This record gives sequence, C-alpha cells and structure tokens, in this order.
Amino acid sequence: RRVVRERLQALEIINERFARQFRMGLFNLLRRSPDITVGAIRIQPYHEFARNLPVPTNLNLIHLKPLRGTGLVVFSPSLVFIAVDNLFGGDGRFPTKVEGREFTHTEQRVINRMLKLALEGYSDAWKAINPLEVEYVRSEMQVKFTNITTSPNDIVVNTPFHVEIGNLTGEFNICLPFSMIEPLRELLVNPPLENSRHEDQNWRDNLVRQVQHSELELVANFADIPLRLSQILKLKPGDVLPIEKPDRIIAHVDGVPVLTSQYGTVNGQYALRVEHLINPI
Amino acid sequence: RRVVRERLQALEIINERFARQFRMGLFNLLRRSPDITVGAIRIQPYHEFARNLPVPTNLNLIHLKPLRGTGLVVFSPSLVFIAVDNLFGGDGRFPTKVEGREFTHTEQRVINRMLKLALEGYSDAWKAINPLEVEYVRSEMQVKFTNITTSPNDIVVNTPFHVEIGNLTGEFNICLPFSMIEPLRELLVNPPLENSRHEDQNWRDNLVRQVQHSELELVANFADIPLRLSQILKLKPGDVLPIEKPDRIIAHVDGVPVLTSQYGTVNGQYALRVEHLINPI
Amino acid sequence: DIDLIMDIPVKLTVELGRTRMTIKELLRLTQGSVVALDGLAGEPLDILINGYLIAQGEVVVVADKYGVRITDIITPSERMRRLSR
Amino acid sequence: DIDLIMDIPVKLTVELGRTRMTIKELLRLTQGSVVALDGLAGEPLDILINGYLIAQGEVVVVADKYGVRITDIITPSERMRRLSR
Amino acid sequence: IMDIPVKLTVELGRTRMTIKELLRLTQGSVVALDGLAGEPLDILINGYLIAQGEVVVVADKYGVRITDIITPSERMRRLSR
Amino acid sequence: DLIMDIPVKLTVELGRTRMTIKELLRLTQGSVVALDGLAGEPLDILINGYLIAQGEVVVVADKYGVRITDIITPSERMRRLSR
Amino acid sequence: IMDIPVKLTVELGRTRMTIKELLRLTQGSVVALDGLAGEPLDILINGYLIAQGEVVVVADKYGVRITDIITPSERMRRLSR
Amino acid sequence: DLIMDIPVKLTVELGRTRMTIKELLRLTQGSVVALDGLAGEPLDILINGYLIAQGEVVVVADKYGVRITDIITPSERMRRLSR
Amino acid sequence: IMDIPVKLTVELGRTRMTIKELLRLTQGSVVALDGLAGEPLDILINGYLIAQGEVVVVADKYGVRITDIITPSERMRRLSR
Repeated sequence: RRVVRERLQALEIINERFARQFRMGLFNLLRRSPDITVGAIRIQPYHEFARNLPVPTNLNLIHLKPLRGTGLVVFSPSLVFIAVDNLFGGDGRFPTKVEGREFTHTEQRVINRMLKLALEGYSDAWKAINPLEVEYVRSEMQVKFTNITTSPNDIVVNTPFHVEIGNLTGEFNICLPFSMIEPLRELLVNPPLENSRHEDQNWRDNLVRQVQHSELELVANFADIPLRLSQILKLKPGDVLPIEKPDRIIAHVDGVPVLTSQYGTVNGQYALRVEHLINPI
Repeated sequence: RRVVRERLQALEIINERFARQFRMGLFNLLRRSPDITVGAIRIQPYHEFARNLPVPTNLNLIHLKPLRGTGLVVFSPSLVFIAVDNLFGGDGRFPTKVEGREFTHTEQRVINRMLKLALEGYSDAWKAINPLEVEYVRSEMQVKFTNITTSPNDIVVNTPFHVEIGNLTGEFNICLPFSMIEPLRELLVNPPLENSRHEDQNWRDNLVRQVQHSELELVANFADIPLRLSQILKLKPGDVLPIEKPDRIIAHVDGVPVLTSQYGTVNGQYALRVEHLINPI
Repeated sequence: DIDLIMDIPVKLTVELGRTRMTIKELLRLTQGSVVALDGLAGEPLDILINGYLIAQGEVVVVADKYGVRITDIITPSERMRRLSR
Repeated sequence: DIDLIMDIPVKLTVELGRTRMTIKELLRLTQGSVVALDGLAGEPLDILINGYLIAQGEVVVVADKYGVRITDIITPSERMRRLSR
Repeated sequence: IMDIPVKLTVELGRTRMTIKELLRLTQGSVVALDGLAGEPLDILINGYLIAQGEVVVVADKYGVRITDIITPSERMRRLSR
Repeated sequence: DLIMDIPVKLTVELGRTRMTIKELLRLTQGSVVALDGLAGEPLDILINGYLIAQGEVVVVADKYGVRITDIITPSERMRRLSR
Repeated sequence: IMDIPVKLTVELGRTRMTIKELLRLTQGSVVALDGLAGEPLDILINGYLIAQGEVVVVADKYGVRITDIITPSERMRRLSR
Repeated sequence: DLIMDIPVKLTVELGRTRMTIKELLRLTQGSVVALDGLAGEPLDILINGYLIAQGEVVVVADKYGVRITDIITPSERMRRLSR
Repeated sequence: IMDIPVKLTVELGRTRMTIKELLRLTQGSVVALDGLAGEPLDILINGYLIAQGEVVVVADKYGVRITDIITPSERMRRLSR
C-alpha cells in the first residue's frame, strides 16, 4: 500500500527555463541550435520508472545539499551518439545502435561534458528561485544498481524531455524521489512569485491595513456536558440539567478560542468581563 | 531443546549497502564490474549451517571487539578460482574443480586479499551505523575445526550472497552466532533511523510538549485481602469483612503505583491527601 | 435499529449571546474590559449540540448548584424561521 | 468438578473513586496536596477481584476495627449497564 | 497578531433595479450587469473590502490574480457606486 | 424520533499498544511504531469515541471507503470491554 | 519524569451526517470519508493528539511513519474541522 | 454457581532447590543452577500460588502447550504438603 | 549478611480465563499459554522475583541460563501483565 497525489505549478516553469538554458548551452557547445521538448511531468513509483526506463542507458547521481538524498539524471544512447558525432561533425545518417555494450572511455568522457553542462544549467535555473546546491556523485549503468529509493514502490517524480537537432532526435529524463522534495512540497505547488522587494512587505502591510477592517462573530460557552441521546429523547421541556461552576467563559470565533472572561450583570444585559487574550506562543 | 525466533529489519539494509560496497571494491580490484545477489538472511543452528556448508571451502575467523566471540566468513572454491583467474585475466571457460586438496600458498594469498577487502568493506558499512571493530583471527579449512559455537545446536544467523562476474558465477556466505548479536538484539530488529541531529532531540522534546497534554486514570486501593472462592460463594449481601488499618493509600494507573496518600473527608467527598511521588530511582 | 443507537454518549453546548466586533476592537480591549452580548438579562439561552440547534433553556440555581432548565423543543418551522435571519 | 475448586485461595480488591487527571496536574501536585474522587462521601465502594467486578460494599468500624460490609451482588444485566458507560 | 480563520467575499458586479424585472424572467434567462469583460474584481472579508484583483482559472479551479490593497480613495468611490 | 436528523462524529482506529513514555522518549520524530491488530483485520469503527462496529477500507472510486461488516452486538461489546 | 504505560489512538478520518444514512446501509456497504489516499494520519494519546504521520505495513503488521509533533497552529484547525 | 465466569491466574514451575544466599553471592549474572526434578517429569501446575495438578509441555502448533495429566487428588496433595 | 537457605520459584507463563475451560478438558488435554518457544524465564524467591534467564537441560537435569537481575522497570510491566 503506497499512495500519493498532488498538483504542481512552479517546477513546470522551472523545467521550461532550464530547458531554454540547456538549449542555448548545447547550441554554443555544438555550434548548432538544438530543440528541447519538455514532456509532461511524471509521477510514478520507482519500480514503474525503472520498468519504463529503456535499458541500456546511463544514469548519473547528483546530490542536492542540504536535503538528504541524491538526484538522478539519465541520457539515451541515441542522444549520446548524436551528440558525440555532432562533436565530430558527423551527419548521423549512418547511425549505429549499441545494446549491452558499456560506454567506452571517450564516450563516458563526452557524457561527462553533458553531465557538467546540465549540472551548471540546472544549478543556475534552480538557484534563480531557491538556492540548492547540486553536486554529482556517481554515474550508473543499470537502474537496479542506482537503488536510490528505499522501496521500488516508492513514488518518484520524473521530468521527460525530447531533444532534437535538425533531423537528429532524442529523449532524456530527469527523475527525482518525492522524498527529495517532501520538505518543499508546499513550495513546489505554489506558482513562482515576483517582486519580494521592500515595497512587497509593506504591500503585505497594506493588506494588513485592509485587514483591520474585518467582521468577527464570537461564540460564548458555558457548559459542554456529555450526555446520551436516549436521555435527550426522554428530555421534555421544563427539564433541568445541573451544571458545574463556570469559573470562566471561553470565547471562540468559528472554534478558535481567543480569551477567557467572567460573566457579569451590566445595564440589564448579559455582559462578560475579559481577563486576557489567549496567546499560544 | 533449543528454540529462538525473531524478525529483523536493519541488517538487511546493512547487508545491501555492504554488498554494493563490496561490488565496487571488486570492480576496482579486478577491473571488471561484478554483481552480488544477497540471499535471504538465514537463521539456523550451527550444526544445520555446517551440514549445509559445501565441503571443501575456506572459513575465516574475524573477531568483533568489544563483543566477546569471533565472526565467521566463507568463500566457495568456485569463487576463489574465478577471482584468481580474473586476476590473471583468464576467461574461465576451461574451469577446474578441486576437492579435498588444500589451497596452495598463492591461492591462500589471493584469499587473503579477498579477506582484507571484505573486512574493510564490512568495517566501513557497519561503522556507518554502529562502530564495532572487525579483526581477522584465523582462517580454517573444516567447519568442525572452527568450533565457534558452544553447541552444534546453537542457533546462528547466516547471510548468503550470490556473486557473479558476467558468465562466471559463485556464492559465499557470512554466518554469525546469535550470541554475537544478543546484546544488540533490540537494535538489529529496529530499522535504521536518520537525523539524530540536535533538532532531533528537541523534536523528541517537541513530542514531550505534546505528551504533557495526556489523559491518566488513577486507581485507589484500600484492602487487598486473600480469601477463598468457597467463602465468596457463601458470602451474601449484608456480610461484613474485617480490614486491617489502611495507614496509607496506594495510587496506581493501569497497575503502576505513582504515590502514597492519606484519605480524608473534604467538602462531603472522599478525598485523598498525597504524601510524595514514588520515585524508583 | 433505533434500540442500537440509544446507548450512545453525545455532547451538548449552550451559547450566551452574539455581538459584532472587529480586530481593532479586540486589540483595543485590555485586562478587565467588559463586553456585553445581545442576550438580554434573563433571556433563556439557546441550547445546541455540535453546532446543531436543539432547544432553549435558562440556568436555575437549585441547592446552591447551577442547573439549566429547558423550556421548549424547537419545531422545524420555527427552526427554519430562526435560520432565515 | 465444583468440589475440586472450592478450597482455593483468591484475592480481592476495592476501589475508592476515579478522577480525570493529567501529568501536568500530577507534576504540579506537591507534598500534602489534597485530591478528591468522584466517590461521594458515604457512597458504598465497589468491590472487585483481579480487576473483575464482583459486588459493592461500605466500610463499618466494628469493635474499633475497620470492616467492609457488602450490600448487593451485581446482576449480569446491571453489570452490562455499568460497563456500557 | 493572534491568528484565526475568517470568511472572505468576492463580488461580481452590482446594478440597481427592482427584482420584478428579473422575477418575470424565468430560469434560463441571461441578464448582464455593470460587470464587463476585462476589469479586475474586488475582495471582501466578512463583507469588508480589501483589495482589487482579477480572477483566473487553473486546473479547473478559479484563482484570483490580486493586484493591490484598495486605498480609501477608490474605496469611497466604489461605495458611492 | 424527533431528533433523528442530528449529525454525528465517527472515529475509526487501527490498533492499540501499551506504550510507556520512556519508549516515546527514544522515539524520534520519524520513528516507526507497530500495533496489536494484524494486517488485513477490519478496522474498528466508533462514533464520538464510542464503539459501534468494525469495517475494512477498500480502494473504490479513487476514495478510501470502509465496508461495514458487523453490528454493535452488545454481548460482543461487553466481551470487548471485558479485556 | 516517572514512566508509565499509556493508551494511544490513531484516527482515520471524520465526517458529519446522521447514522441513519449508514444505519440503512446494511453490512457489506462501503462508505467513504474525508480520508483519501496519501495524506498522513494523526496520533492521539488517551484521546489527546500528538503528531502527524503516515502508517505503512511491514511483515503483515502496520507501522506508523510519524513525521513531526503537531503544533497548536494546525491543532486548532483540525479541532475546528 | 453465580461466580463461575471469573478469570484466574495460574502458575507453572519446574523444580525447587534449597539454596543459601552464600551460593547466590558467588552465582554470577550468567550462572547455571539445577533443580530437584529430573528431566522429563511433568511440570507441576498451580493457580494463584495454589497447587492444582501436573502436566508436561509439548511443541504443538508452534506454541508451548502443556498436557494436563493428573487431578488435585487431595490425599496426594496432603502427602505432597507433608514433605 | 548472615546466610540461610531459602525457597526459589520459576514460573512458565501466565494466562487469564476461568478454570472451567480447562476443567472441562480432561486429563491428556494440551493447553498453551502466553509462554512461547525462545523467550527467557524469570526466577522468584519465596514468590518474589529476582532475574531473567532461560533454562536448559544437562545430564538429564534442568539448568537455568540466568541473564541479569530484573530491574524495577520491567518488573513493573511484568507485574502489570
């Protein structure tokens, strides 16, 4: 049994701007403008993501301090082949497919350049909103060896991307554990907010100035006696129910108490004599 | 007659991380990535483990200070053969099987490298949670000569592993006496816990802040007289039972006494006058 | 069905009065401040459970002990009239 | 079968009263603090064995010696009613 | 200073006529107000106004695009209207 | 029945465990605690803190729905309170 | 300071209606609550709340994945609900 | 029999030994002490500290179950207390 | 300080029910207790507990494998049980 649901707003924009940054980075790196198509953000268990992962492919570990845990990135053999031949200027119209064969030293080095470029791009994109350092840990071949999540059923978030350069195409993914963003679960849901300048706080203070003009309905309580509905049914008008001594009156609005008070007889009216505001701090 | 049962959580994760560490260690040692499949943790008597042990095979003694007793590790002749030929770069497609023949000096030396590498790996893996030094004592050929346990029926815990390198496969075991972990029996059952930072204790203190808001029902006792159910049967309503002088009243909640008190007549109610909290320290 | 429900504990609440009041007023309020309520002195107090209207009653001091004496059971029509305010 | 069981020693217990009380209150309590119980003065005390309801009784000082005098044997129906609270 | 939940209110336009114009109009009758397409909307708390701001819809759910706290200057004129 | 239309508060629980405050003291903010009831047993269903019946939750219509199975059964209620 | 065992309590959701809706529903009738799939669960002691945390199952035995002590802020709102 | 349904506490013992406190003084926290009853003899069964009967434990249904064998036998009870 | 022999006591499990469940069960009837296979056993002196420890058999004679003196912490809980 493992269930999680949520809706996200900010990381979509974050992925879009990071994708634009990565596109321009690859353009300047390979002297050719690429195109990146960000897929819909995927929320799935770790085992489902591993099953959907096309083996063989290279997986890389990038830690995210100070949050405990390591991030994961993947790149397709088609992408690495196309990138490396473009680095050599090859047209790519006579491609080759390698399966099971581990990446050579040179191929791993080219993967290292893609890794560092992507790390820098995502670092700047993420720090544009929240400063969270990204540091590569260890590349991996098989997903089972990555074993990032505690359980295969652990639900993780993955961001797919479709990257092409002219006729040449490709797809790579960025998948993250949900526990990685569990402390920031409320922040990622919230859409990005601009300003935050000094006039933004007094703007909040302006809202407060509006807030003082508010309407509040208090509730006064005397007795909260536990009884039985059988007794209620046998209760008849004229019946009397004893009540303990109400040494004080609790005042609450929609439930939340604010103060304690003492009842009193004032100008022929049921009046209360407040003692002090309830401060939970 | 010898019976023990229990369920374990933490040592599974410990074995998994130690297996990953051992896999990377063997990868860097033999310039080839291995694969280790950890078998289900085995709990069995020493005689049963010895019977299941495939003779011939090499057994090694590694002490675990400060806990009294010595740990045991074993490695298959197939594993040592495959490891040594990979050290020589041999394909292993023309293998040989040796039975009864004791390991040569060079074979024992290669076993020594595996022993030291495994000792270092398990040392780091174990000290990642609990610092317990591991020190090799003496290798052994026959299990009967190991005679670690007091009795053959003494129940021991063994961790099986299936290690392969490509087509080449193998299996080795790590078996430990249950008395080795008897002092830490409660710890091994408990799953590993993260944090433990300074904010973790005040988090426990936060729980304490929640705890002060608790509901407790006391029990007041006057007389605890031993009688007979025959007397109870012959007892009839209106009967009187003498009671010794209750010089004090014991107050307990669900059984546990907390204080002593003296009864008294207050505001027409059965009231008690506490003396002091019961502190067993 | 009915017999099953009868032996069940339930809560009840009683309210004194209602006044319009804003956070300016409550912040201006200090220790010992007196606040009145729309409930006239001597008016029977409304009786509810879990916020649900039940009846009305008044407190009577019987044998130097406070006790609320109900006076009526709210009809559905009068309950509708009361909520239509 | 019945005759075998008759000559067997058994224990018994008696309770005074019950009050809701929390660890804040008990920590606030000091030496000589007085705490009351729901048991009214003069109310017969419940009599149990091993936590099992048996009967009720009251203490009577006969020949300057304390003694509890029972008054009733709990019926199954009244026991069910008592536990249904 | 101390916090408490409170009821808000958003108002979509106000007009001035008798109900009989709309009482005669049975169900399914469309009626327009001073509210047009484009102007921002105001927010009230317990019936007390706060600020001006448009409202959009996201994930099949309405979302207010609040702009700024309403000053007494425009507060007075909207009360007058 | 003139008070039939009265809303009520229900309570559904998993299981209990006799737990001394020394245990919670070592229990961290991210610790794991077990219960007494075995997995798969229908959850007990109560209202306003009063025992009613038992049931089990099922993933139906994308919402946790509990399937009522037993009745108050006052004899069984007495047996349960006699623990 | 002194230790004693104490009764805990975990609560799976709360709703508001009359029992007759479910009293009419005989045995085997499935009924949902405000409790959905994913949200954490709270822990009560003697009926007094402590902390928020999910519950998982291990070795065919339930295990609570507690998260943090409940502060009065959210305590008040859950009492209000 | 109006008090038939009353739960009772039973006690099962292995054997006895006359043991002077000087012996426990040299007995460490991990020492071994024997008894008077030989292995295989059925264990004595008591309730609330009162002798009832004897029985032997058997490994059945993965739980220690004791097989009752004898009755109170008041003559034998008198003989036993006359030691 | 001065020495004297004293009667010990070892207890193999405790349960809670009426004797009639076992009184109906004639001789040869097997009945289990809270005692299971593996847990240690406690030692009482004149009916007063001392320490926890398993019991083994040697030379066709039982031998207690005592572990440690019982502290009041677990003493209280075993009294409660």
